[PDB]
Amino acid sequence: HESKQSIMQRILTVFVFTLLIATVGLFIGQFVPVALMLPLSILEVAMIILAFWMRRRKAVGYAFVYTFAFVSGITLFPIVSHYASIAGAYVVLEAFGSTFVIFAVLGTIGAKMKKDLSFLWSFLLVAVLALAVVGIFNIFSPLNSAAMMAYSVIGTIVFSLYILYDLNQIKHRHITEDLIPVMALSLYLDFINLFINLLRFFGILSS
Repeated sequence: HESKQSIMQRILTVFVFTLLIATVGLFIGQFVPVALMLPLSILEVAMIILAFWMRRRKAVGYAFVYTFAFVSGITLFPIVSHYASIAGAYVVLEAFGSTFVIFAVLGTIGAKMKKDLSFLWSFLLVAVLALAVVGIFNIFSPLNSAAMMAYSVIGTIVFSLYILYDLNQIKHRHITEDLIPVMALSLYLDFINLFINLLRFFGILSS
């Protein structure tokens, strides 16, 4: 008979582990040749769909989440190498550090506060819709410095709020032990998205 404390603890452990794994994948990524990046990104989107938007009998398991962390780490390499090339590695490290303390603080606040933040879920989803939209727009019509910078500020705010919300709902919602992997996956996505936004912002700012 698990308790909520143990469930949250296990979720956070898996989260940390996905961080380490994604880091291994990121390291691995510097030897991954281009054109494999496309099918890997495709696999990434398909896995996101299978895990979140597809009414399945059984929820996503540990193998799924850890594999995703690996591949995701690999695929965030061009982003990292790019911004490191124009801003330097220390900026990447500082962005990771920033993401880290933001996640720790906002996560602790979300998890330990008594209010139920289950009302802004629609607002948050809407925000993510916007960010994804301008993100796709960026592919066909690349944004300038100021624009990408603004997009990064908004992204930062949004995903920070999403971290707060997610830990809050992990505390408040009825989370069974079979949802542990997909919750940890959610925290991973929060982290990675915040990180990409911060890295983009400071990376551009330092060039």
